[PDB]
Formats: sequence, structure tokens, C-alpha cells
Amino acid sequence: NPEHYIKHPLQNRWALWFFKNDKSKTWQANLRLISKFDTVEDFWALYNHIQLSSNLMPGCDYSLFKDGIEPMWEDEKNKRGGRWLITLNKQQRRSDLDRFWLETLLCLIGESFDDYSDDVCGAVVNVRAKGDKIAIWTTECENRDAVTHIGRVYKERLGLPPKIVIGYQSHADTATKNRFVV
Repeated sequence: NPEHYIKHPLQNRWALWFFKNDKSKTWQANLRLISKFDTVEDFWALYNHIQLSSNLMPGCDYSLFKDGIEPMWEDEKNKRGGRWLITLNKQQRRSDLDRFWLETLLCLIGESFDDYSDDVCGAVVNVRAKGDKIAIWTTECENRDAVTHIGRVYKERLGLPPKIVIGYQSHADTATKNRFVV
């Protein structure tokens, strides 16, 4: 009976990345792959082993991306895409950052956006003194139906009230403005 001894396979294999700001190095050189996993059990072994986002020094990031997509604008699956951005104030590092980030991780590995989960590339949390950010990256900023559906589902899974609006920005606009709001 496989149920008693097999790990539970995820729909995708995922890679977690870490960024630490070091002014001696280029941005790309500061980005490092931490490890990959493709089962529920290996996801939790990795999550339980690493620091909470709220405990990282300012200027660090985590990124979780599908295996084979690097967490940068230049990747073939990100260059035409964008991100749903959650901006946190300084008080929300205490209240919401870690629970929003873990909910974001679970939206990814559990493929929570129905048919549009294939548009998801990954997610990024930026820990910064000025205010942290969490974002889900999708692969095509022109797919209105995929993008808007991901944003609506994500907003409800974060539990954000209708008093809050979140915006979607294309990486091309960042690399050089919300395309969509929910």
C-alpha cells in the first residue's frame, strides 16, 4: 500500500533561492540557489530548517520558483511577465510577513490558481528596512484572464479586505505603473 510509505509528490519541482545584499558583488552574483524539492515532506523539511523571513537581515530575499526558472527578469519565462505585489509597512513585518509568505508558498506548491497555475513562475519576499514586499510572478503580463484570476484568488487567500487594493506590475516597467488592480 503506497499510502503508508511514499512521500507525496508535488505537481511541480520547486527551487528556493536566497539573496543577500553585498555591495562588493553584482545583483546576480548575490543570488544563490539553496535547494530543490518536489514532495510535501521535502518542502516542510526545508521550511522547518530555514529562518523565518521576519528574522532575515535587511536587504535579503527568499524566492521560490519552478525548477528551471531563475528568479530574475531576464529568464525567458519572466521577461514578458509581471508580479502581483503586496507591500507591507514596518509594523506588518511583525504581524503579517511570515504568515503571508507561508500562505504564498502554499499557493504555489499546492497549485491554488486552478487552470492558471501554469502561468505562475514563483514568488519573492524582500526584507527591507523601508518596508517588506511579497510578490507572485507570472509569465505573461498580457494574459488578462490569468493575471486577474491569480490576483483575485491570492487576495482572498491572504485574507485582505476589500478596503485594500493590490496592483500587478510588468517586469518591463520595473526593469526600466499597475496594469491590473484587484
